[PDB]
Amino acid sequence: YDIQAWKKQCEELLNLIFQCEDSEPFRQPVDLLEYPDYRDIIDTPMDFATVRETLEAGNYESPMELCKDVRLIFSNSKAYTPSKRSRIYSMSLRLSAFFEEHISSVLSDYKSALRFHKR
Ligand SMILES: C[C@H](O)c1cnn(C2CCCC2)c1
Repeated sequence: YDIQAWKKQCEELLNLIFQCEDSEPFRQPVDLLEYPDYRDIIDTPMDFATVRETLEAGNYESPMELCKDVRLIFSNSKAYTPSKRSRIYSMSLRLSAFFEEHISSVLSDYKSALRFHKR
């Protein structure tokens, strides 16, 4: 029932994501010199360094907010992909599966702790 435990759990999960080779295209903001029309398709760019910085700055109130930003990394990749003949979207799908598998208990424990706090 520790209401703050999610933060270190998210830091550790981000460390695992950064070691994973599948995170390579998503570790830093998309380079507009490489993808000049990126902002014509994507309204809100997101990447794992921005998520980590937001977490470390104390600018996430809950793991649900962090989840929403990580999911935006994957939705942006899906929206920008021209087709399955894209290694980057395929990497996003595997990385998304890995993230969802690990974030499930973080969200459940946090929501349970908050329900206990407000009992
Ligand atoms: C074409 C490819 O599927 C794709 C999707 N999004 N992107 C961005 C995010 C990662 C670096 C560039 C490339």
